[PDB]
Amino acid sequence: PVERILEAELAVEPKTETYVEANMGLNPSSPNDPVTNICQAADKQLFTLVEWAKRIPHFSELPLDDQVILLRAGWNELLIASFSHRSIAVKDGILLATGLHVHRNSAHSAGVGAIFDRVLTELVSKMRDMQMDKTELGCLRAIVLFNPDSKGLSNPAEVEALREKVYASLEAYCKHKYPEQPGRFAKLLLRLPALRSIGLKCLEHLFFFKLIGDTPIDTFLMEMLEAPH
Amino acid sequence: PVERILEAELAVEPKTETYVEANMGLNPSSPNDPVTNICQAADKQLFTLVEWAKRIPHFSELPLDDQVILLRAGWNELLIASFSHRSIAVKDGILLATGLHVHRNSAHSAGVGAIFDRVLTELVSKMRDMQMDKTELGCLRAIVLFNPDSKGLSNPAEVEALREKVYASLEAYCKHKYPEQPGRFAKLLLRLPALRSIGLKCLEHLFFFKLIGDTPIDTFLMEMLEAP
Amino acid sequence: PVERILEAELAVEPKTETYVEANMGLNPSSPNDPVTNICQAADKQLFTLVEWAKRIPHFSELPLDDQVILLRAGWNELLIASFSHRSIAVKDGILLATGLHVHRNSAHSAGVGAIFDRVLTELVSKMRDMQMDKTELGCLRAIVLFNPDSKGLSNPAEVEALREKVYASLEAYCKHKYPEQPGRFAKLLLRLPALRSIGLKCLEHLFFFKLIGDTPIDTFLMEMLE
Amino acid sequence: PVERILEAELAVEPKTETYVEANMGLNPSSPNDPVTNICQAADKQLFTLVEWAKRIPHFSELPLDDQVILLRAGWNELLIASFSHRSIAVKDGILLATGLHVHRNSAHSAGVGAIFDRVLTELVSKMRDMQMDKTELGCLRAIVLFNPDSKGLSNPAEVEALREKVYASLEAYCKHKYPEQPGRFAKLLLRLPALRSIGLKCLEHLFFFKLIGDTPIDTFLMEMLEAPH
Repeated sequence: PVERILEAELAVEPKTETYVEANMGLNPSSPNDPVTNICQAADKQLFTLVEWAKRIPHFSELPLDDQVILLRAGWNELLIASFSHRSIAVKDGILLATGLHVHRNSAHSAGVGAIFDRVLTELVSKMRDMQMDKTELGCLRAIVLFNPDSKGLSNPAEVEALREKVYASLEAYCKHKYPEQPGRFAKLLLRLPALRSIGLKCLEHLFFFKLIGDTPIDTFLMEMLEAPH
Repeated sequence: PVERILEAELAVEPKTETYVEANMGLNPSSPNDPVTNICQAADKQLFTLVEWAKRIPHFSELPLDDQVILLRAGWNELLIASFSHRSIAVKDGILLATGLHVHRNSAHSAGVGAIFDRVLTELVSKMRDMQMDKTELGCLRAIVLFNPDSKGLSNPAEVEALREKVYASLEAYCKHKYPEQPGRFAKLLLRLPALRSIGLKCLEHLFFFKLIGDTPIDTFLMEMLEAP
Repeated sequence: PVERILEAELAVEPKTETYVEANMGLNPSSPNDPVTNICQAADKQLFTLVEWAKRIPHFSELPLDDQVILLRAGWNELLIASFSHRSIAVKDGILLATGLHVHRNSAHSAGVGAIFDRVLTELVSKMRDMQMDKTELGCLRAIVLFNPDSKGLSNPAEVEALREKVYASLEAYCKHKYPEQPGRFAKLLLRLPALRSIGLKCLEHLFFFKLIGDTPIDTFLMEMLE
Repeated sequence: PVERILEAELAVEPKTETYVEANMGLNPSSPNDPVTNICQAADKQLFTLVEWAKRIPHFSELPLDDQVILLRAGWNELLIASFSHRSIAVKDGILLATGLHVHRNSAHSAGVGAIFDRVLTELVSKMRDMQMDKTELGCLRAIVLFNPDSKGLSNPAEVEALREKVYASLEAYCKHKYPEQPGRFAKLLLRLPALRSIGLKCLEHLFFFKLIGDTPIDTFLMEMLEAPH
């Protein structure tokens, strides 16, 4: 339950060295080729997401096609929830997995300032105000993952049952850990609608593409444009 | 107090005649004019909605500017939650205030079939299976109304405080009305994201406008350039 | 005849009373019911667009259903081309047909300032810098009305021909009235792409609805909540 | 030189070895990991797009930033215009590499049959019936590239002037090649609105991506899920 979901969060997402461009990236790879480079980044990021989902109790016991369904259904929300929580530490933009700080101005220059500000006000500041811990973020994500509304599921009910085991545990965790905050559980769950709407706006705006591709592309462009004809 | 909110939903709880007048045709307004009809409603729904919110404990105690900003940020989801709960008594269809019925066939023909089915499977069907009652519906809508993420409001904190009062009361209501089902509170709260996304999709794809159909457009459009 | 299109332009022109009847209430308005008032305004504006198209040469000679198609296909861009040209008189906002002047920051109302800014820079500001007259505007609108790409048309070629006649007149006019601007014609035509994209944005953000509705609605709401 | 435009257009058009080889499968890359194909094909496309733009008179004499801006603002319409013109060769379809490609069925099963209809109807067919040659096409793309409305440009009027030079030459070209068609010039310019809207629709619905299908997506995820837990 709770302890295995918090271990899932901690397992794939940290290492004081990774937040300094892992696999050497900071000192390796060195941005040069456009689309392939960014496609590799996305691949790396999604995979981390999968390794995490696989550590969620019972996720792997589900039919393979359902696991795929759930992943296509919640990947964007799962991602935004992770970097939003990670960002409570700063009051500017957002911190990425590599510990890199994406400042507010970068996103307004990229043309996604409005959606970026929603992330900041509706998720980051809200998470900061209630000091949402990793156990709690982990549970919300597991809840998002087990989305029984996903289309094509061979057995929505089983997914619904997995969802309830997680939230029944989130509530027990909260009441036991923060008894002085009787409405905390509801509060955590009530950040889900915001995540839902911001999630959709990020897709229509190609938010993730710009986040990992805009720089690599500008660099390649300015490089090729000034290069010898 | 929510039976003053449930009374707010009962002080407008679609009577009897209103349903037999449209679910038959024994209503005036002569169904000859289309524009006149669809607009009579909406204005009526907007009216009921405002009276509803005014009955919500503490709503009127917020600054005026904050009240309208809350009503216009939530009118869409508030309306959707209502006709979804009301359609529980129908299969693969939706019931509006006047007893007007719209079947999923119309939605698909009009191009908004996917969203219409999300309402049926993510909202209606779910409300049906857990037998969500009117009190709980009243609390979810009030929670929706007290949206602290709303842009431009002068005091998000005050709004989220009123929001907490409502969900805390709802939780109490669930624990005592349905003690045998410990996860009912969370379940109710977990329908909210569906409501959020369905709402955005309904706005994006002009849900309501499209349900009207195109023939009523071509009709008086042909009328303007085919006068006599 | 480029004048027959310029005449249809002035007749249906936003007149005077049409602006004083709405930007006032000189028409049993004073405003009471919100949504109904908004639909009436729409109906009103839509109708004038229909009176205009009928005065455009040959439009009424096209099969009824195709006419409807062309109308549904272009109403959005026709209204925008209209208020954008009319907005040339003002300095930082868009002047509507109902006489109502909607400013920038005031319009933005934390909702649709982005596409509102596009109308100013891409359309309004451009029409001013080149000072396109009503005749040129009228022709551009006829060209937009006669859109041969409209889905469903029974006879595209015929609409295409109607379109050609119009821009052939517009080109002639331009070379005659602005002899020093060889490229004025193409410059007029190169505004249509912007018109196209803005038209689509104005549909996903209910630009019109909000533009002629947030006031009646905020009024209503304020009385109700009192 | 309107030739420097057409020459720029001809020196970038796909050969006959990329149309034949891919047609039967005489090309490398070995279709086994169709994750590389789209990225590599993307890199290739972006590369040749820049080469082409640099060959457009006066483009490089523009500010670096403005050069980047215009390319980012138009790459989309620029690509659509090329394949649409390339599709004149295929019977009621779109061309990409492998022999005669996509037809309405694929587009239909992919859920983008309607925008496919627009592409054939508003671009391909129209280009065919009036026989738009490669010189007119090059000029159209250049006009598109020199988009004065692009956001961020340091000096819009400069770009507007470069656009005027291009269309003035296109008009001269039309007058000479088709004297009997006085309205040809206007006709060519009037295809731009279609390009504009079709371009937006292709972006918003990710036309090409969907055309490839969602089975490769399910497969690539499946691969992640089957990775050593």
